[PDB]
Amino acid sequence: YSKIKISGTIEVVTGLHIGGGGDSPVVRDLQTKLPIIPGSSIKGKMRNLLAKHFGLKMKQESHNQDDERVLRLFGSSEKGNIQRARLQISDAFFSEKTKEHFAQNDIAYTETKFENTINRLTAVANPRQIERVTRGSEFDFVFIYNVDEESQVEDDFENIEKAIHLLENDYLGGGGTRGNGRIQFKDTNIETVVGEYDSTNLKIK
Amino acid sequence: YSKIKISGTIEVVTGLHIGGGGDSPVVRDLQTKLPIIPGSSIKGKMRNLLAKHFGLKMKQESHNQDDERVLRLFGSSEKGNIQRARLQISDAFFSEKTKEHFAQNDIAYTETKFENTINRLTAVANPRQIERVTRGSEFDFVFIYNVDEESQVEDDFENIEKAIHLLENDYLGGGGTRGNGRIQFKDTNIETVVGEYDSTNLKIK
Amino acid sequence: KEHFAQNDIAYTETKFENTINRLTAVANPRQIERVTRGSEFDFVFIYNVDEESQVEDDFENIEKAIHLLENDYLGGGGTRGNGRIQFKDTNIETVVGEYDSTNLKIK
Amino acid sequence: MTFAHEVVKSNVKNQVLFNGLTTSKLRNLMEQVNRLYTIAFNSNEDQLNEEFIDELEYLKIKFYYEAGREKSVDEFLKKTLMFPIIDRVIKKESKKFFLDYCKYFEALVAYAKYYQK
Amino acid sequence: MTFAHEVVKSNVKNQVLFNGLTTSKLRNLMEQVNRLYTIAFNSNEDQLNEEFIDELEYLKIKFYYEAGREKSVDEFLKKTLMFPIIDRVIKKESKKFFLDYCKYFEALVAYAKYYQK
Amino acid sequence: QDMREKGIGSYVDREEGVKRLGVVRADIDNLGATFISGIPEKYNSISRTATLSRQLSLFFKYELNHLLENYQITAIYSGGDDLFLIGAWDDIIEASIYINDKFKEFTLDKLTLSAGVGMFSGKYPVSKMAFWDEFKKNILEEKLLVLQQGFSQTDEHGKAFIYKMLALLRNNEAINIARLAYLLARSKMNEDFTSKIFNWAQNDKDKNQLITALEYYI
RNA sequence: ACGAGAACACGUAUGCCGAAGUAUAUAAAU
RNA sequence: AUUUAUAUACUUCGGCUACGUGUUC
Ligand SMILES: Nc1ncnc2c1ncn2[C@@H]1O[C@H](COP(=O)(O)OP(=O)(O)OP(=O)(O)O)[C@@H](O)[C@H]1O
Repeated sequence: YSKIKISGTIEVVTGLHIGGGGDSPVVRDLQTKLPIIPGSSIKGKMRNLLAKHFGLKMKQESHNQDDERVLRLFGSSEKGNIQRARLQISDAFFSEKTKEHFAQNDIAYTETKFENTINRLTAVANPRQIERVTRGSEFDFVFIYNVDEESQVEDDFENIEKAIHLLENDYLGGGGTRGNGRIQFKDTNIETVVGEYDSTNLKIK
Repeated sequence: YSKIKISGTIEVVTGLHIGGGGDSPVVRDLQTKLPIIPGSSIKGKMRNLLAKHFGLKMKQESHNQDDERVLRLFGSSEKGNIQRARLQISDAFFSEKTKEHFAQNDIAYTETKFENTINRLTAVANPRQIERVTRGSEFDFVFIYNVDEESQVEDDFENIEKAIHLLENDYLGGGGTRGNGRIQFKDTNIETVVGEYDSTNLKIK
Repeated sequence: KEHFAQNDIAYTETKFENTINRLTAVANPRQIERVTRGSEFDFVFIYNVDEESQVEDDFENIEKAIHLLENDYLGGGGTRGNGRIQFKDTNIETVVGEYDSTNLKIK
Repeated sequence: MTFAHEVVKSNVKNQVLFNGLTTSKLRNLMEQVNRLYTIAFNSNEDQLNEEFIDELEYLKIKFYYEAGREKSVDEFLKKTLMFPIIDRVIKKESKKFFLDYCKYFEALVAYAKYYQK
Repeated sequence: MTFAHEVVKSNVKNQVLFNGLTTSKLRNLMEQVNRLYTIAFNSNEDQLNEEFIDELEYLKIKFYYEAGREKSVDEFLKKTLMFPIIDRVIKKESKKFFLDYCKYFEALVAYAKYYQK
Repeated sequence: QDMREKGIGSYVDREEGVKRLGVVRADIDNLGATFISGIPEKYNSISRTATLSRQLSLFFKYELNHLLENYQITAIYSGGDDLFLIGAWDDIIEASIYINDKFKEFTLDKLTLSAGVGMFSGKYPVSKMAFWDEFKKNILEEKLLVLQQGFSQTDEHGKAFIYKMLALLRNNEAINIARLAYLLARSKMNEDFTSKIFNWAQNDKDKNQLITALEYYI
């Protein structure tokens, strides 16, 4: 029995707006008054994209069942052949190095870029202001992967690489189709934090 | 399943005043502090124009519900229906060649044209300072085309190229009726980023 | 308690969540209550040595258990990103009897 | 404290609002206070930053200048006593009281917004 | 720092402003400072550019020339001590202090604008 | 549709509110004297004591059966001076008030009822499940109806908005009151609803009644 | 030699969906 | 060489924790 830890940083290519508070603020840790990326959001988008990559049928659309590999990697425990999740996502916190950079260069942590709404036949505008983390900021995340079985490890990491690759060409947060919330992954590290399984041959881009 | 990347550059033919943050400045980043074209503006312009170019009834004009192909391409999902936007329109960034061009030509990043308000039969003037992105500026943009159904890629890219053309013959931003907001598209490249879909016979002007 | 009272910090947060219906893509909201990050809890373990020749093995096992727990979650939704904990300021003190408890460690 | 509500009711004269004051005359005003609202809500300690003191001074700058432009703005800024409360905030260096002033002005804005032609 | 406010109140004499100074006499002045305001607000580092040093010199040129034209301009530019503060800004090569001077002059302008005939 | 007796879940599975259970216990407070003291000095005959006892027995053994016919409640212990009804949370409260009024009619407002109702989750050991005018007129009739009409006319305001209302109201601080003023400014109700709610929150008795009513809503 | 003893309120799922910071009024008179 | 200095309208609208399940041998 062993566990594999995945570490890295998520850079916001453009404005990210998680904004679970609902004006229209962003989720903040109440210990440091900072915007965060909840892990469950990351894991849900990975789930959705990876499921859509593999078979996703009408009858599969009905029930939130999905391909055996996706269910195996993310766990269902809903009907009959239940599978305990092998992969645990953690939250992301606004890193310390970006603390230093935005302190030294006096850069705001959250823009308020206004938007509008031109409805038709009246053309009357309607204004709104939303908050989104500033460009270029980085967040630190950590993953933990369980090996309940020995042989499958390579395939699961292949699927993880595929999921990350798809997610890098998509959005987190909201308004993604409208420009917000693009990210890229960088500075990844894979290490066996507990156990006796090697991981030098395993890579996630 | 696959994704298709639409990349290129937008040059700016006359003044550009997005002014989303607003003497009345323009939208500007806060990591490097250069003006940007919010993807929301790109999407709003493209949607409104391509929608109006085909049919637009008063009942259609009522509540932002339009013909089936726009509602497919840009996504509505309110009328008890399943549809997500098939284009991911991102933000635009003032490219590096423009950086170096204006840095080594000692040309400002933005003009500041002054305006006036001549009142009728009163001839009293009301001043006005306004700011705009200079001519010749170029930004880089990316669109991501998700492929949901195999059989509609060709027609959707025909509609996308018509949208690009009609936008090229129209303005973008604010105060477009007074001569600022003209853009033009060039250097379009099409690549398949994830999957096994072919992107050879596909062109955009 | 002193730190949060000084800094005027609510004891417990409330995160908002959703869920996506497939073929429908209509989200039904969700409300969950979560203990604030960075709080500290006080814990005490009592061990009753009944066999002399087993204390080292037992404490090795309990260290292994702590090690796994540090790399796992407590409570609910652990795969969703909550419950990660950490252990600090651990001391080992014998309080009844005459067994030396200075060579035992728990990190 | 709702004394703002009382003054606004006392300011509906026979109708006009503050004798020619409109909510859009207040644009620069609430924009400045909200901008300061963000920069202060980011802060941690109640002991105010001293560029924050400079920013409050700049806010008082905007106040006199708006008063200089328009007579209705002058009447509004004088009777409802923005000016001593800003002075005492500058004298006190307290963040929570700064947000108290913020909700004060926002109360004025909202009540006036419902209290219009 | 509001000592500008104090001097402007001390300069309302029995009424006239700086003995014949008008805000429109200041046109070229605030135009130059605002132009420099833009070119500096574009910059990134606090270490000033050296054509920016040249531009500050040119600003001092405008100061000495405006003073030469009008006596009221001379009195204004001398008492409220534009001139040492420009000298120390030239000596210091600091951007943030340049914007501090900018807000200073704008404070003068706004307060005078509200303090008029 | 099924005549066979069903389990506790038949009442738990109601979708009109939280899937819980309601329980009511009642005793005549002035009963010891009633059987002992009776009608003083002129009608304390064995005959009249017998009549009094039988009339109480008939009330607590017939009328309840007819009264309960419009409630999703099941009669458990009835008789003597003890009344035990179990069912849906809303139906238990409504039946408790209605039976209280009906009893006040039968005793012509001479005997009163002392009762307590709690909420517990389904299939809890019923053993441990078991171990007036103001509430009707002010809470159930006035504030509850106001809140129901307002929440039915204005959408998007679910348990989250009401729970923020609760967080502001339970922590009785003026900062919560100002926050609630802003929240009602932001809310999209008729101005009458907002004004009434805020002014109720400003009074301690009215804030307690309001929180009770809105807790009943969910 | 305590109505005690074993026993993770636990497992699957997000703040999403659509919305253009718009629409008007010449840096002028001697 | 002599007066303005951004002006009035709108400052988020629509639509509001489901299931395995409570208890014992
Ligand atoms: N229908 C009836 N006829 C005659 N006696 C009755 C009848 N119902 C109840 N009683 C008697 O009246 C007595 C009342 O005592 P009990 O303690 O149960 O209620 P209580 O004294 O009224 O309690 P509390 O005053 O706390 O409400 C009981 O001992 C019971 O035997």
